[PDB]
Amino acid sequence: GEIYTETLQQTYAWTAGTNIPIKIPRNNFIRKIRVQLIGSISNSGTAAVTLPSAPFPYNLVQTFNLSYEGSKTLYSVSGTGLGILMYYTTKGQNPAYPAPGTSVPASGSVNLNVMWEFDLARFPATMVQNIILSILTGQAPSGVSINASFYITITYERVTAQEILSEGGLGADGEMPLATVLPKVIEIPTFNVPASSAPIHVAYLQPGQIYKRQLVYVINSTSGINNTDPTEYELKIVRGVPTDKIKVSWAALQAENQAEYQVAPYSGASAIIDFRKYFNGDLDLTHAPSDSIEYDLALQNQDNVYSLYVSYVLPYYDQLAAL
Repeated sequence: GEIYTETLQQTYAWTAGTNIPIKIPRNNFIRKIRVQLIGSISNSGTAAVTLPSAPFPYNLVQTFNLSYEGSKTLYSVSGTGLGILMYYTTKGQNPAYPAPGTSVPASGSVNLNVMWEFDLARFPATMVQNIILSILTGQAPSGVSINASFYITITYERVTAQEILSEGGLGADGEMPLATVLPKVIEIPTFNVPASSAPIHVAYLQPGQIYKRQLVYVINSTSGINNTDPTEYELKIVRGVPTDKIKVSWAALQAENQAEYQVAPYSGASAIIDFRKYFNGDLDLTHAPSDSIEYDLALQNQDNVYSLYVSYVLPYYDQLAAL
């Protein structure tokens, strides 16, 4: 149907360590939600303050949680992970002011403008209840104060009953359209991954979803996300005859991202795995067994690993299989 965008009148002030539940209006089907943290950062001290390195300013939001009907989760990601995903998907153009390392003059301030977007495919919002975007804010960088608010912008699509019938109608339970694709973007951490020259097991991909791409970044206790500890990435099938599906160096992966996203790496410790580039289409594990596919890393130092999965699920997967 007709696609249009509008910005909610109600804004939400940024305060440290605060969980901000935002109700999303169900005016029509929703294709996406945009969040912009806009305002300023001030320094009332006597010396100029150098703002922190990456993942600032994205870590000014600790976590984003998008859910409906109380228990159904569309997104569960940190402000950092979603921000890095924005960096790549926007060819590094995503608004992220001020840049890491920016200086805030004594008795001065700098402009703040950070953006994040949630792709909801074409969510049948008019058919569900209580869509809530929860923003758990992060902490203020040392030596400064944050003076800003979150602006919410929604992209809708007016989907008529006629279009729905034309696209197969509703699914068996009559809850949503048959052709519904539900995003399932979840960030999963893995702490204390030991240094290794050969890739070691980080985690298994859970079945029940279709994997499109995986964003992986690593944190070093000294240099944070600005490190070059990862050297190799491996996606291996462990169930049955052990078989690697992906075995690449971090540099080669980042080179692939460069071509794909037309932008240099967010840092030496971040990379994206577009599964369709290694499988015929996306990695569909809807009915796959558990603990069958793992992703492994070779790290120069023992670090904490973060994996943000850009996946989706078909609520009526089976029915659609008919064709």
